[PDB]
Amino acid sequence: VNFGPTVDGDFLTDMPDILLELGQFKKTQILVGVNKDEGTAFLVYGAPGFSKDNNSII
Amino acid sequence: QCRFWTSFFPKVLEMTGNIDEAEWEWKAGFHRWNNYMMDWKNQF
Amino acid sequence: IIIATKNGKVRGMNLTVFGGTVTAFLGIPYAQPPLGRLRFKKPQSLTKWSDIWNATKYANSCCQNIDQSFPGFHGSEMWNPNTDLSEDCLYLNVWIPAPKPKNATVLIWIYGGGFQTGTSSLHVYDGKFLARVERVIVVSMNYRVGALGFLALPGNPEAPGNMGLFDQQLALQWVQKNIAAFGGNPKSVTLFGESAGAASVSLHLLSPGSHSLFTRAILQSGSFNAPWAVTSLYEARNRTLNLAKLTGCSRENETEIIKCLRNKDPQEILLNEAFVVPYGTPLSVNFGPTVDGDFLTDMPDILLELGQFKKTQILVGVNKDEGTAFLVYGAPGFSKDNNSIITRKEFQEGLKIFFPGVSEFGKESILFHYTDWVDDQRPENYREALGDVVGDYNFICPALEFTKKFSEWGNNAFFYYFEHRSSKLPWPEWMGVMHGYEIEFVFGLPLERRDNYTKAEEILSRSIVKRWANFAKYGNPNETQNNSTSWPVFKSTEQKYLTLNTESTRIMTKLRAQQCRFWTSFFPKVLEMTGNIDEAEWEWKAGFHRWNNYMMDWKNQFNDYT
Amino acid sequence: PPPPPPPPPPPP
Ligand SMILES: *[C@@H]1O[C@H](CO)[C@@H](O)[C@H](O)[C@H]1NC(C)=O
Ligand SMILES: *[C@@H]1O[C@H](CO)[C@@H](O)[C@H](O)[C@H]1NC(C)=O
Repeated sequence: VNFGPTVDGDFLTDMPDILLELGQFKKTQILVGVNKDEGTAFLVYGAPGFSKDNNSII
Repeated sequence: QCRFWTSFFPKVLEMTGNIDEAEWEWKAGFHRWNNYMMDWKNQF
Repeated sequence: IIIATKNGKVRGMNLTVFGGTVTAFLGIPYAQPPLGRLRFKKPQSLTKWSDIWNATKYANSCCQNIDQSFPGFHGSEMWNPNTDLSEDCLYLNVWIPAPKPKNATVLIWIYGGGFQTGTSSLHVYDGKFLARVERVIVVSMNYRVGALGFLALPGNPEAPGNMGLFDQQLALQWVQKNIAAFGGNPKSVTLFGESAGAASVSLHLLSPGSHSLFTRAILQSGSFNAPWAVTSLYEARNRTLNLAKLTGCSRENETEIIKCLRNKDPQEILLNEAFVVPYGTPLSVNFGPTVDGDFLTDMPDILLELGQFKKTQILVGVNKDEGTAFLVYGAPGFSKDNNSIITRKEFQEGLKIFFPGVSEFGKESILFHYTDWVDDQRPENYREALGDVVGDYNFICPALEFTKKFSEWGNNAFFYYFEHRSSKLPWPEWMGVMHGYEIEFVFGLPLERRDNYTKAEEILSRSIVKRWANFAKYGNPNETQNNSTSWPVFKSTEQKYLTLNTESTRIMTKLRAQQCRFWTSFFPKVLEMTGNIDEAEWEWKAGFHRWNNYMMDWKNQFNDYT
Repeated sequence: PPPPPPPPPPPP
């Protein structure tokens, strides 16, 4: 992330893990989840040996 | 794996490379701290 | 009952065991007494004895320090020697079944004691039981331990190092020379020993002088590739020079050093042995095996890698709780009259005790690696972990890697895991199946109904003795054909081993493979860290995280105090 | 109470 989120002092008054540690957030229910292979897409964007037209044995 | 990433790996990053980002973080901590005079001057 | 040997006739005595008779010859001399000028030298061949020697009592034990940490406690005192100490100690004992066998397989016992202590005259090494039950001949010898066994200035024949090992080898030669007169078969010879006995036998697989005097080998909890087993050549020499300094023998050349050291009392050496190493462990071997150029012509791992050793069958195994014995000998908080619940900080201090020279990241990583709890908070976690740490680091995986590498050259290896806790153990429950407390089972004590063992322990001891005897005779540790669990070979692929307990023996694979994997394939790379940093940013982070959480503590109730 | 104070850093 070349240009991304930061501690601006207004929206974010400190590094977020600290805020998390301190319980300073909206107290409500959340639903969170992930897929098994989130990362595979990125190997063909820089890792040597990988190709979407290969079996990519490295 | 997550036990590794949350409880071992950060301490592995704790050695390689040491530069003024720690002093950046102390600047952040001084900015974290200097507000507490008004919290010292709550009633006093 | 008198047997004529090359050196002369020897008289023995009959003992009544299980309604039968064993003929015992205790304290047969096998070398010239290493006194005066023979002190620190290699062993000299025994010339001849005078008339018939009555070998009807145990000999003097060899000079050693005594465990006195628990006066009157049978658990510790049963391994201390029970006869007088002396430098004239190169003697052996032989137990033969009666009537005399014609071509029996011989078992040779090598005591342990971390190369600093031990003696062949312990009750737990009485070989009358094995002789009675499996009609084989058992021989054991006393060999020099400590500096007297292993003071090293290599190249100098007055004290070349590894003298105790060369004593063992000469004793093997004596067995080759004499066993026929006892009814023995010199072409069916099996060596066995534990913790240092196994290290020694394993070294005889590597030593060219040992290359033709035995057939097979049983290794209980030990091998030369353990970090404490063998000292580097220049660490050994340095230690020798330091002992010389401590005793007032620092001299110009080596022979003046030895001249004054040959005049010192054994007690002076014993009281000075503990200061040659700046930071020792409970398993520290001040004077032990090294690359002497004669016994070891190179570093053992290199010799092992090249397949230059005796190609034969081996039997290897360990006890479930090998590590428990050492925590009560130095770590704070542990006690045989305590339940020894320790904290994380006590654990970390124990880690610093057993691993003095290891970097901070090494300690953090052993700690991390050993705290992946099945269940928490579970109070006994840290205690077992530390015991589990020492054993894993010191014993099972090097023994397994040795087996693996030995089996890669094509020979049959068989591994056991002894899992039964003795009903007569005087130590508390938390110490489990302790180091060294399988030997009494190895020697067959639960077969004796007068000994307060359980029936199940008799059954177990019968089964291990049967499989052992079969391994000795045939190279295969089977028990019976039909209704008996077969003991498969240990192969580097499947890595099958046999569990040993009274409930049921079964075949499992890759015992604690992930932990031992850590110690063989990650841990070596951790001493390569070598990065001494300014430590100020490190200590800054140390204060900084406590700054963070002590800062957290404020607004927990600052919001409330309103 | 008013809380513990911060510690400053040692820089090199
Ligand atoms: C994968 O692709 C690389 C180059 O994109 C190629 O060198 C390699 O041989 C390929 N592997 C295969 C086809 O298995
Ligand atoms: C363990 O033993 C020490 C003495 O060595 C004693 O002070 C301590 O109370 C014991 N800890 C227990 C029983 O948890």
